[PDB]
Amino acid sequence: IDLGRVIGELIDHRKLIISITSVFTLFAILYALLATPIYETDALIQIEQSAPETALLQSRMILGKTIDDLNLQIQIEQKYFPVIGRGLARLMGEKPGNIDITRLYLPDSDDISNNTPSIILTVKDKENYSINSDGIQLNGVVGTLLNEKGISLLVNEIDAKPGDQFVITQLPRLKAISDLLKSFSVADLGKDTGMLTLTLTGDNPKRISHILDSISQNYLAQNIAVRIIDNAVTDPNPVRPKKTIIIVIGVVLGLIVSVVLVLFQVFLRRGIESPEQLEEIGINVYASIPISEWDTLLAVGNPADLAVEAIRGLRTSLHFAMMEAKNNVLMISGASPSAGMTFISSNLAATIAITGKKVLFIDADLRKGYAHKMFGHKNDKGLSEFLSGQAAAEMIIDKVEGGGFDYIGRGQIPPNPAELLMHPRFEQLLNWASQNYDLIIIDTPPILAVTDAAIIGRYAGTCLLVARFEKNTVKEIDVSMKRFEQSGVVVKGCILNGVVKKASS
Amino acid sequence: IDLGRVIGELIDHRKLIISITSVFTLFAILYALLATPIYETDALIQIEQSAPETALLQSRMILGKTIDDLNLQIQIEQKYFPVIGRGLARLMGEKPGNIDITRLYLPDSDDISNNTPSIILTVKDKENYSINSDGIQLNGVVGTLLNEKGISLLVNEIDAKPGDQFVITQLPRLKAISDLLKSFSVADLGKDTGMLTLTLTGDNPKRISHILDSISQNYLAQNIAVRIIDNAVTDPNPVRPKKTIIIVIGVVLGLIVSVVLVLFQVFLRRGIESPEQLEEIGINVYASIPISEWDTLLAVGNPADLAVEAIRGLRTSLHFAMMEAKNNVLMISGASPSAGMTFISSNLAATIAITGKKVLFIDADLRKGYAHKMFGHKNDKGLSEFLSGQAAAEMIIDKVEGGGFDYIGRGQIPPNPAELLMHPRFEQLLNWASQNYDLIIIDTPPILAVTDAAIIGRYAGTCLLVARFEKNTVKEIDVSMKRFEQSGVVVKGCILNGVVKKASS
Amino acid sequence: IDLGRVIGELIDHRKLIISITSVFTLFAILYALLATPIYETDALIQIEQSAPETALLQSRMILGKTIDDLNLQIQIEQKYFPVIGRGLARLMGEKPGNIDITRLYLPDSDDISNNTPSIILTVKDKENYSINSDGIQLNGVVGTLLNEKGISLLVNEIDAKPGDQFVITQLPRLKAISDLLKSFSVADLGKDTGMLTLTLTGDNPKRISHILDSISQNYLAQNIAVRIIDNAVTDPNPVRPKKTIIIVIGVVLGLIVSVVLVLFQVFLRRGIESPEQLEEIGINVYASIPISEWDTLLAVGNPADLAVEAIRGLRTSLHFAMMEAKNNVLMISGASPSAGMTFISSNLAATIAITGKKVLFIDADLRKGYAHKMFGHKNDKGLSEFLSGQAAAEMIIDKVEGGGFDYIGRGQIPPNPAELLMHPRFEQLLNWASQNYDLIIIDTPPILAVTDAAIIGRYAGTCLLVARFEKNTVKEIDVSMKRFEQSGVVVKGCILNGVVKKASS
Ligand SMILES: Nc1ncnc2c1ncn2[C@@H]1O[C@H](COP(=O)(O)OP(=O)(O)O)[C@@H](O)[C@H]1O
Ligand SMILES: Nc1ncnc2c1ncn2[C@@H]1O[C@H](COP(=O)(O)OP(=O)(O)O)[C@@H](O)[C@H]1O
Ligand SMILES: Nc1ncnc2c1ncn2[C@@H]1O[C@H](COP(=O)(O)OP(=O)(O)O)[C@@H](O)[C@H]1O
Ligand SMILES: [Mg+2]
Ligand SMILES: [Mg+2]
Ligand SMILES: [Mg+2]
Repeated sequence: IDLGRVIGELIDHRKLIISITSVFTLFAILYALLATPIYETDALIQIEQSAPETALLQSRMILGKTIDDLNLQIQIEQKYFPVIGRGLARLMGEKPGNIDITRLYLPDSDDISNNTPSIILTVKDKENYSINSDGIQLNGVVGTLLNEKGISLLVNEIDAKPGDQFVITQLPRLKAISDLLKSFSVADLGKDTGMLTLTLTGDNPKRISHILDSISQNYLAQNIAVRIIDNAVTDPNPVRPKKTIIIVIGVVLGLIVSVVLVLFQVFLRRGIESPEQLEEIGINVYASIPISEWDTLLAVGNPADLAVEAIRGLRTSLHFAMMEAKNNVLMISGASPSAGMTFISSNLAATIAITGKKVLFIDADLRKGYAHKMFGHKNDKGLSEFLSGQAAAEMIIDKVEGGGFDYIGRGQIPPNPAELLMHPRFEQLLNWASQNYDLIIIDTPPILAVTDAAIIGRYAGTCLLVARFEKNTVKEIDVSMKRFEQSGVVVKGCILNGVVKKASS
Repeated sequence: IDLGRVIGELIDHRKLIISITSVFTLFAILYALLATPIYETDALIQIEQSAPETALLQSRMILGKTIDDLNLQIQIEQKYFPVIGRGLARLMGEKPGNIDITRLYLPDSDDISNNTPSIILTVKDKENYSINSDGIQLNGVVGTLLNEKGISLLVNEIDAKPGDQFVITQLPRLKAISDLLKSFSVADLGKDTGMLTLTLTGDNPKRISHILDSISQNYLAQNIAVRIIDNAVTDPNPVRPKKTIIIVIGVVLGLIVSVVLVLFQVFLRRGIESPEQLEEIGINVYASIPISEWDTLLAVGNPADLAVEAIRGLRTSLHFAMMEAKNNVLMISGASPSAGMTFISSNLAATIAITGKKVLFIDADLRKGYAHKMFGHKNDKGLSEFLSGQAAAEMIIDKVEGGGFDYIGRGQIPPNPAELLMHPRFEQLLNWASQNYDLIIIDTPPILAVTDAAIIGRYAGTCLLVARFEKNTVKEIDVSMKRFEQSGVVVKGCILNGVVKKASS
Repeated sequence: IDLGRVIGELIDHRKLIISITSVFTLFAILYALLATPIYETDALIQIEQSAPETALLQSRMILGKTIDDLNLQIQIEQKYFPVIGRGLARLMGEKPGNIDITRLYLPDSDDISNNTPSIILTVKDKENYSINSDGIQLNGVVGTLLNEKGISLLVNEIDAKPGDQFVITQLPRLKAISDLLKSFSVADLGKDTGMLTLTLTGDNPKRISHILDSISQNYLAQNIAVRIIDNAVTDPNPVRPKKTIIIVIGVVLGLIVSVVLVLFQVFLRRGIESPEQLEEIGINVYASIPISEWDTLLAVGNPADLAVEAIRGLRTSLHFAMMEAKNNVLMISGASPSAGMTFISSNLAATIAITGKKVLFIDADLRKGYAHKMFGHKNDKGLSEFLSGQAAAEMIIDKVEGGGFDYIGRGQIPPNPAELLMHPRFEQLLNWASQNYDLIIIDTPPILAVTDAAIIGRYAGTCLLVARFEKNTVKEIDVSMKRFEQSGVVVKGCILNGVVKKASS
C-alpha cells in the first residue's frame, strides 16, 4: 500500500467521515451540557496514627449519627418526566425548588423487592399540596402535620412554582449510609502527619457542606468522649462532568470509528475500479462511459452530454475495430443484467445513424426487452412472431422517431426463447438485413444468466461485452469471456460503463 | 530516496519555508514582548516536623486572615480595551496607575453565575471620578465615603493620568483564597531541616512582597498562640515569560511545520517532472518548451525568446522526423485543455514560415478555437462553413499579418462538430491543400475530452501530443496514446511544454 | 564507499581544512589568553547537623551583614573601551589600579529600568580627579568629602597612573547580595561530619579572601549569640579559564566542522570526474585536455604546453577516427557555453596546420564569436555577410598570422542566425571549400542553448562534443547527444576539457 491511496480514500469518503464525526460530537456536547453538575466540598482536620481514624470516620456509627441528625433518609427529588428535563430546566435558567421535611413516615409495604416506599407531591400553591402514593389522593397544608391512611408527613417552607412535582422516598437507613459512604473520602495527604482531608461530592453545593460539617462535628464530639482546622467549603466549579475531555474523547472516537468503517469498506470492495484491471487480464477496453446525471434516447434528448461524447469515442474506435470482420453485425452483451447493454446499444445506434449510415437495431432480449417502449412502438409483430413463423421479414421493422435508424422489437414474450433463437429463420433474417443496411446492432440478455447471447454470437461478426463500473468484477468478466469462447464466439473486447470520478484513482 | 533530492526540494521551496518560519518567529516575539511579566518573591523561615506545617501554611485560616488584613478581595485592574493594550503601554514606558481602596461594598446581585459584582471607575482628575456599574452613572470624590444606590466606596490616593479607567471587582472570599493559594508554594529544600522556603508569584513586585510578609507574620503569630530568617524580597528579574526559550520554541516549531508541509506537498505530486518519465514508457519527447514570461504571436513579437529557440529546436527535429511520412500534414493534439496546443502549433507555423516554406494552419478546434483572434480575422467563412457546404475552398483561407503563413479559422461554432469533421469534404480540403503548400499544421481539441482529434488523425501523416509540464501526468499521456492507437492513429511522440527550472532535478 | 576515496578527498581539500582549523584554534587561543582569570578562595569551619547551616550561611542576613561591613555595594571597574582592552593590559604587564571608596551616594534616578546609578571618574593626578555622571562635570580632591549636585563621594588612596578612568556604580543591596550568593558555595565533604568547606570565586585574589573571612566571622558571631579551622586563603592558580581544555575543544571543533563541510561538498558534486563516467554511458572520450595555466593561440605562443601535447594526442586520434567519413568537415560543439569549443577548435586547427595540411577554420557562432579577435582581423565580410548574400566566397577568407591556416569570421551579428544558417549558400560554401582544403573545422554555439549546431551538423562528416571537466554533468552530455541524434546528426564522441589533478582519483 502507499500513502496516496489512503489519502484518496479519505477524500472520497469525506461526507461519511464528516457526518459520523459530527453526530458523535453532537452527542458528546449534549451529554456534557445536560449531565447534572457534581460539586465537591472539602474539610481539613488535625490528628493530635491516622491509619485507624480513616476507618473510624467511615464506620456506620459516625455516618449513622450524621444521617439521623440531618434526616438524610428522606429523599426529595424534583420531578421531570424525560431524561433531559433537568438539564433543560437548568440551561433555561429555571431555579430549582425545595421542601424542608422534618418528619416522614410511609406505610412501609416492605415486600420482597420494593423496600423503599415513595409518594408524589404536587404543589398547588405556596400553602397546600396534593399527595398520591398508589392512586390514593390526599390534600395537605404546610404547617399542620398529616396523619392519614397510614401516612405521616410534616412539610415546611415549600419553595417552587405551583404545578411542580416532587418524589418523596423513605429509603432504608442502611441505603442512606451506603449512599453517603460512596461519595465520602478520607485521605492523609502526608502519610505521616495528623492532617486528614475529608472530601464529599454531591449535586447540592450547600447540602454537602452541611453534611460534611455534621460529619466533622460528630467525629470531634465522639473523640473527646482532634482539631477542626478547615471547616468544609464547596468548590463552586463542578468536578464532573469535565466538558472539554468529554468533547475531545467524543471527537476522537468519531474519527476512529469513521476510519475503521472506511478501511472496512475499502477492504471489502471487489468491483472494477479502472480499465487497467481489465487490461491486466488481456481484455481490450474500447471505451469508458460516464454516468449521465441528466423513455427517451440520451443521444437525442441531450446530444451534447458527456456520455454521448464517450459513445462517439466508442463509435470512432469501432469504425477501426470492425474492419476485416466477416459481416457488419455487432452484438452487445454483458455479464449481469442492468449493466448498460440496451443503453449502450441504442445510443450507439443513434450516434452512428446521425452520420448518414443506415442502421438496424434488433432487440434479441426476448425475455425482458423494453426497446419498443423507448422508441415508440406498435408492439405487434416483433422478433418472436417472426421466429415462430407468424410474421414476415418486412412487417417487423419500424422506425425510431427522434432517431434515424430502424429497429425490430422483441414482440410477445415466448415460452421458449432460447429454442426460438436457434431456428434458421434468425440467420435468414440477419443475412437479408446484411444487404439493406450498413450496420446491424443486436441487444442480448446477459450470458451468466442465460445462453441466448451465445446462440446469437455465432452469426455476429463483432461481439463486445459491457461491464458496469462498480457492480461487476474482473472474475465475472473473465468467466463471461471464457463462456463465450467455449461456445465458439470470439469477444473483441469490453466496454466499461457507469464510470464516476474518484480521488483515489 | 537520496540526500540530493531532499536538499533540492528544500532549495525549491525556500520561499515558503522562510515565510512560515518568519511568521512563527514574529508571533513568538510578539508574545514574548507583550506577555505580562511575573515576578517572584521569596522568604525563609525556620522550624524549631515541617511535614504538617506545609499544610498549615496553605490552610484557609492563614490565607483568609491574610486576605482580610490586606483587603485582597477588592480586585483593581487597569482598563485597556485590546488584548495587547497593557503590553504596548508597558513598552512605551507608560507608568501604570493605582488606587488605594479601603472599603468596597457592591449591591451583590448574586445570580446563578455572576457571583462577582464589578464597577468601572473613570478618573476625571486627581480628586473626583465617575462610577458606572450597569449604566448607572455616579460621581465620587476622594476622601469622603460614598453610600449611594446600594454601593459603598472609599477611594484614597488615586495615581493615574485623567481619563484612565479601572475595573473594580468584589470577588468572593473563597475565590480570593483560591487565587492566593494557586500562586503560593512551600518547600523544605532539605527534606529534614527546619528551613522552609515560601515562594509567591505575582505581577506586582511590591504587593507580592507585602502579601508574603503578611502570610509569614500571621503564621508566626498563630504558632506562638518558628523563626523568620529571611523576610520576603522580590527578584527584580521576572520568572515568566522566559523570552529566549519561547523564541527558540517558535523558530523550531516553524521549521518543523514547514518541513512537514514541504514533505506533504512533495509526496502528493503526480505531474510530469522530466522528459525521462515519459521516455521510460517509450514516448519520444521531441522538445521541451520553457515558460515565456514575456493576442499576438510570440515568434513574432519577441523572435529571440527562449521558448522560440526551443521551438526552432523542435522545427529542426521535425524536419528529420517528418521524412518518409505519407503526406505533409502534421497534427498537434494533447490530453487536457490548456496544455499548449495552439501556442505550439501557431508558433511552430511561424518559425517554419520564416524559413521560406509555404505553411497552412488549420484551426480544427470547432468548439473553443480562438486562432482567428490571434491572427487578425474576418470571422466569416471558417472551417465550419466549408464543412457544412456553405463555402468554397478559397474563401476560407486568410493570411497572418506579422506571420508569413496562411490560416483557416474555425468559423461559427456548429452544433455537431464531430459529425462535421467526418464529412469527406474535410479529406478533399486536405488533399487539395497538400499540393499548394509545403506544410499543413492542424490544431485540435484534446483527446481525453472529445474525439475530434482521432477523426482528424486518420488523414494526418504525423501526429504529436503536447504534455503540460506540471499539470498532466504520465498516466494521462499513456491513456491518450493508447486511445489514439485504438482508433488507428500512430502518435509519433510527445512535446513537453511550460517547463521551469527546478533545483531538485 | 571505500577508505581510499575518503582519504583522497581529505588530501584534496587540505587547504580548506587547515585554514578552518587554524582560524578556530586562533580564536580559542585568543579567548584563553584574553579571558579574565578567576581565582578561588577556600575556608574550613567545624560544626560542633550541617544541613540547616548551609541554608543559614547563604541566607540574606549573613550576606547582607557582610556587604554592609565591606561596602560591596560600591562597584568600581577599571575602564577599557574595547572587549579585549583588559586582557591586553594584563598581558602587557600593566598593573591595575584601585580606589578605596568609603562613602558613595548618587542621586538615585530610579526610573523603570536603570536602578543602578553610575558615574565615571577620570584620574588627573595622585590627588584630584574629575567626575561625570550625565555630562555634568565636577572636580574632586582626595581627602575632603564631596557633597555637590545631589552626589556624595569620599575617595581615599587612588592607585593608578594619571589619565585612567573608573566606572563607579551604586548597585542595589539585593543585587549585591545576589552577586555574592552566585559565586559562594558551601559543602560538607563528608555528608556527616561537622566540617564545612566554604568556597568563593572572584577576579580579585585579595578581595575574595577578605570577603570570605568576613562571611566566616559574621556567621561565627551570629552563632554564639562553630569553629574556624582554616581561615580563607586564595589559590594563586586561577580556576578559570582552563586554557588547555579550551584549546583542545577549539581544535576538535575546527576539525569536525571542516570534515562536515568537506563531506557536504563531496556529496553535492554532480560534474564529470573522470572519462570513465562518460564511457559508462557509451560515449567515446577521444582526449582529456588539462588546464593551461600559461588574444593569442596557445599552440603558437607556447607550442610545448601540456595542453598542446594533449591536443596533438587528439590530432593523431582524429586522423584515425576521421577515416571513412563522408567528407573532410569536422564540427566541434558542446553542451554549455564556455566549455572550450573555440579553444579546442582553434588550437586543433593550429596543430593540424603545422603538419603541412591546408586547414580552414569557420566561426559559425554567429551570436558570440570572437575568433577574429584572436586571429587578427578585418571584421568586414564574415560568414553573416556571405550567408545574407552581400559577399562572395573569396572575400571572407583571411589568414592567421602566427597560425598557418585560413579562417572565416562570423561577421556582423545578424538578427536571424538560425535562419541564415539554413540557407543553401552555406552548403555551397562547404562543398566549395571541401575541394581546396584538407580539413575544415567549424566552431558552433552550444546545443542546449540554441539549435545552430544541429543545422550545421547535417553537412559535417564528423561531430565531436566538448565537455568541461567539473562544470558539465553526464546528464547534460547525454541530453546533448540525444538531441543531436534526434535531428539526424551522429556524434562521434566527446572531448573532456579543463582537467586537473585530483588525489581522489
Ligand atoms: N452510463 C449510464 N448513464 C445513465 N443511465 C444509464 C447508464 N447506463 C445504463 N443506464 C440506465 O440505467 C438502466 C439500466 O441499464 P439497461 O441497459 O437498460 O439494462 P441491461 O444492461 O440489463 O440491458 C437503464 O434505465 C439505463 O437507461
Ligand atoms: N510555454 C508557454 N509560455 C507562455 N505561454 C504559454 C505557453 N504555453 C501555453 N501558453 C499560453 O497559455 C494559454 C493556454 O494555452 P493554449 O495553447 O491556448 O490552450 P490549448 O492547449 O487548450 O489549445 C494560452 O494563452 C498560451 O498563449
Ligand atoms: N584547457 C583550457 N586551458 C586553458 N584555457 C582554456 C581551456 N579551455 C578553455 N579555455 C579558455 O577559457 C575561455 C572559455 O573557453 P571558450 O572555448 O572560449 O568558450 P566556448 O566553449 O563557449 O566556445 C576561453 O578564454 C579559453 O581560452
Ligand atoms: Mg437489456
Ligand atoms: Mg486550443
Ligand atoms: Mg565559442
